[PDB]
Amino acid sequence: SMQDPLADMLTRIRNAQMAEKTVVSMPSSKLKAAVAKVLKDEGYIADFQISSEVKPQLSIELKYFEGKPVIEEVKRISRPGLRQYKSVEQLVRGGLGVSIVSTNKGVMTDRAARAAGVGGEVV
Amino acid sequence: LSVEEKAQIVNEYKQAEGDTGSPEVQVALLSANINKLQDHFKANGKDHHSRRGLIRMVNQRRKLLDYLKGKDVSRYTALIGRLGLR
Amino acid sequence: NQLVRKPRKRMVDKSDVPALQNCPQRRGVCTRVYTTTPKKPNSALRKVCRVRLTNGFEVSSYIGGEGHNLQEHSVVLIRGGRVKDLPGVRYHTVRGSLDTSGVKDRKQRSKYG
RNA sequence: UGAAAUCCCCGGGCUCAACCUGGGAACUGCAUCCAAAACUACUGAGCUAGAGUACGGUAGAGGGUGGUGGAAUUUCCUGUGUAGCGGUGAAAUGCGUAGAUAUAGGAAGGAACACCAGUGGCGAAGGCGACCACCUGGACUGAUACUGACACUGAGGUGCGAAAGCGUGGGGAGCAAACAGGAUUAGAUACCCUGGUAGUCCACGCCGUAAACGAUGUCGACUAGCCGUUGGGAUCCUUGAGAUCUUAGUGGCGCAGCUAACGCGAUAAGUCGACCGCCUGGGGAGUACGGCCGCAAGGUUAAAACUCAAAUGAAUUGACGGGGGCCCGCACAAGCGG
Repeated sequence: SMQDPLADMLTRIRNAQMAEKTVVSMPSSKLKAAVAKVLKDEGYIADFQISSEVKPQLSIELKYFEGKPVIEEVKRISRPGLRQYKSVEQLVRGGLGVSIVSTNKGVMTDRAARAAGVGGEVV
Repeated sequence: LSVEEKAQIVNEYKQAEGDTGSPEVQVALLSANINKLQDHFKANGKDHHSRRGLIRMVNQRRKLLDYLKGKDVSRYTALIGRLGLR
Repeated sequence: NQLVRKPRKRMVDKSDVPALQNCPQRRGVCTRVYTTTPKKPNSALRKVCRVRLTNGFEVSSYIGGEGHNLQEHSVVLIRGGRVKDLPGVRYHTVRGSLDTSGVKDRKQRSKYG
């Protein structure tokens, strides 16, 4: 069955950055599909517009950042054992746009004290 | 299996009349069909391709009962006291 | 999860020097001293000594001199090291618990003018 | 709390350095306590998108039990009839005071179902082809109503598994391991011929294996197109001779991407996820020994000693072929001569 929904975000995003698709819609959920808010605050804007009533599908407005897209590699999820539960030992790839974090209080990255979760990089 | 058998096994397991889908009705529709097919496989014992459609009905009933037992044992004890199960 | 339920077992590597069990040298006694012929590209008449080692093991050692005198019950030390031509030998008789002789002058294991 | 030494950074003493030493850091750990509540737990209530139920409607070699057919082979009777059996890389066995391939004929018996037949269909796989009836499984499909995560996978386990084999009993046309001859060849133990018992067929029981293959685990989500086809459905001026989109299958190309290459490419070998099985150089070897299973044949689980520096994949150039296609020359035979 389908049993990792935010790796299905990051794959529907990735396969449409791999195409030249403008918009990705997907029936995804609360705060870990305000992973999408983090990913398209730090990053760019979208409309991003979670929009229905009882099948609330969110629609990332991907855009193509001149020539070839800015998402090169995203996924890096955890679902079992694939995992980040870190205490700062978390990603630093260029030290930039770093890594969505998915735990106990609020989805953010690298600004406050500590407490890791999981996601993956813009570039 | 018949049209009027399957309408009447619905009728005494209903639980809020529009219902045909509760695990009461489904276990009762399965248990009746399992019993009536046991006549077939005494007479037709070489039919393995239809045993598999029966073993699917046994396993579909066991999952529905494990569902209902973990969820509401009062509906489980009443259903198991009907149907001659366990 | 498959790794958690049985982990990755590392493969042991056996010694290619089975006799002299984790020892650098190990003396024996020469059962028989003889010559055998090399593997297919090579040709010589190379002196071996079948030695019965003091572990009860019984191996064939090479005599790497330019002429020796290990006379059929000598008390050689052997050491590890295969001789690629001779099929099925794995050891060298060291040269200097019994005999060393010759000229060698470009030495060990040798004699000393 | 993690002893001290050690290790490490900064110093001090050894004539320098080993070494000795002070102080720090580190000991990534552990337990307790206090706080937070993005998230994979748990507890309470929900929701309908996964999954299942009711209801029509088709399509199908899905299965099981019986029965009925028709074509052909063989073997039997009876009729008509007269020398034979110029297969093939080449001939040898069954026939005429016993009629010889054989009739325009009849009967019996098994066994397989031409045409339809289709990169067609159905089934979990193995598989399943005549027709009709009965008993039955699953899919596909259309709307509507219901249940409300009931799901996915699956070590063990337990079922079902081509063929051939194996008991035990029917059956026995045709075909035919074994085997008899007859050829062919140094031989021929074979390929060819003429026969032909097991077996193939039916019933019940066993085995449990195959190049059991798509050499590709199952489930789910996403990612350019074009051309067929099967079962549905819906829209299209509509005659359909039809057309378009939509689903579930089955195929042919091919963009991205991946790949060692070949190639795969919405039926992924792409992009990801959940779980399982498996692999670790070639031989030894899927073999010994043990255990389990089998009536047996044997299966399954499964090594080491020893041995060698390799085996192996895919593509490239050549050479070669009792591979194919083109082409040539007194190469093939016209009015030469040992």
